[PDB]
Amino acid sequence: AKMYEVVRVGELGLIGEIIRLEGDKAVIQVYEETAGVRPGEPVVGTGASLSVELGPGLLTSIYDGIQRPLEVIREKTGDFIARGVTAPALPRDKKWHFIPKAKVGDKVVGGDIIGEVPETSIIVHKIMVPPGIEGEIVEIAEEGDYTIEEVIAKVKTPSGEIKELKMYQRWPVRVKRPYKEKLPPEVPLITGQRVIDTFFPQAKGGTAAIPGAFGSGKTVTQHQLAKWSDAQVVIYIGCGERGNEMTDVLEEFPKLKDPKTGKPLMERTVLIANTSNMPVAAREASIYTGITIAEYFRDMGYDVALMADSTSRWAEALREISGRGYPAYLASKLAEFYERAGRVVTLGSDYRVGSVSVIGAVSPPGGDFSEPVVQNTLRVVKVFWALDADLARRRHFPAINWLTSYSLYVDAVKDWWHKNIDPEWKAMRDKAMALLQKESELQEIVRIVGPDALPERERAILLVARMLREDYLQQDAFDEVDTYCPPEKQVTMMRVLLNFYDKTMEAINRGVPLEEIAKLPVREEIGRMKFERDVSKIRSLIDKTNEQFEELFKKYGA
Repeated sequence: AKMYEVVRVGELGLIGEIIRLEGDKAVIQVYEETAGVRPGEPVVGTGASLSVELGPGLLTSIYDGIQRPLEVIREKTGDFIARGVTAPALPRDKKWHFIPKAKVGDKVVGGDIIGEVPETSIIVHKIMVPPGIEGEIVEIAEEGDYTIEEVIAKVKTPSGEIKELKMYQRWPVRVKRPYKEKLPPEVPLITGQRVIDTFFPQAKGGTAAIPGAFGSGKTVTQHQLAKWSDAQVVIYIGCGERGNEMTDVLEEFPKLKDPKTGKPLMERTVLIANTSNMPVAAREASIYTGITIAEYFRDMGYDVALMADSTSRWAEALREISGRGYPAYLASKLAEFYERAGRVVTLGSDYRVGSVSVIGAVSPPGGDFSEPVVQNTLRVVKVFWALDADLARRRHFPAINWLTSYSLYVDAVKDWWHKNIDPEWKAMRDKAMALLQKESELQEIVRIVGPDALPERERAILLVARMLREDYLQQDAFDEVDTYCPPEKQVTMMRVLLNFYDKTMEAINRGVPLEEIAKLPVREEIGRMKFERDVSKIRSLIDKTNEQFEELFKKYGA
């Protein structure tokens, strides 16, 4: 009997005589397991690999799990149903402006950039020698307009073999794109969101997760990350977790502006879509397709952000087996996916660095986690931003719980902050975090015994922790200034707050009543500094704080 592990649509897991797992569209099957063409049930093998096309055409595109383009059908009750159609990944009709960057006689290796194509108004697409090709450029195209199938260069290998190069290349999605070296985490992916960059930093090339649960301001946070992180290119996977998602992706996504250029965000984005309507095999393949495309852009020397929010549609690619699916293996590959994240010295003759940072949504079963998509080789994820519904209901925005979130990149990125931005960055965050932890402990004790017997010193810690939460952790994504917080602004707002802490504890020491400090006028300016775009005006709050505390030391014995 045929196990019909999929409905006859767009891909299936084929298990052969002696070799397990391959895939097709019609009945002709591209294969991971090498095979000997013509097993049981009329199945004929092919060239080989499940692969993607990489060249001009990727940007602004929407694909399914195996890089076949759109085709949509109209309304319903979800109202936009989409499916992957057998057509070409990169348009064969369009003319691209090719600019040569190499010349006849140049020696080249894989990764070398031999030309450039302005693909969109945002991104210059770098044309690269495919991995494993090297030798002498014996022929190269003149500046001009060409379709993707046109040969733009010829390379003679050391054998004398002549290789024909196009503006695009193919790569098997299940094989990591090669590079020279994976560099240790070091440079932060700057999100411009205070709580993240300060307390739970992402490294360029790092791995982060958020809860996939709707609400808590997830789509706001995902939108903020996609548009503000200092990655040049975004690869987004999902689009199918709710009924209306595809609808919003077709109507609204072309409207979104890259705030850094004023141009459409789609002009540095590639979308991969996973839906209930699509074959279970394509959705399994989707993450590999996405990360291969991400790697391909890092190879050019770009920082890229691979963002996935498709847990339920991806996870429901769960399937029946009989024979042996695979116990200590179902999370071993998810590991190999996350393992493909990294900042690397890329292939090429020039020293060149690119990265893929991964931000993935994680949804166990519903609310509380157990074992589903949670805690196998968990330490594969180094950052967790714990979007928290309770915080959302208290209207604390970005609803990131600062007690259950973590980052293992704090020490990895501190040196970049110390030498480029502020020598005290790490000392200041640790100090602020200790205050938040103390506040939490105090709030729990108070819950029990009441707030009435609180000494001044503890009331002061509570006052300043509250200022940290309101003036620093809370950030307004909808505000034209506070939508992004530059690194220099982040450290300056922190110094203002921590200097206010220092002066508060000092004042209390010299017998200044806390009610006097709570009403210090500068406090309300500290409450609004996130809205101030001029960082020098924010810095001037340090002296203004100092001065006002002086007038307090005067109104008292000091």
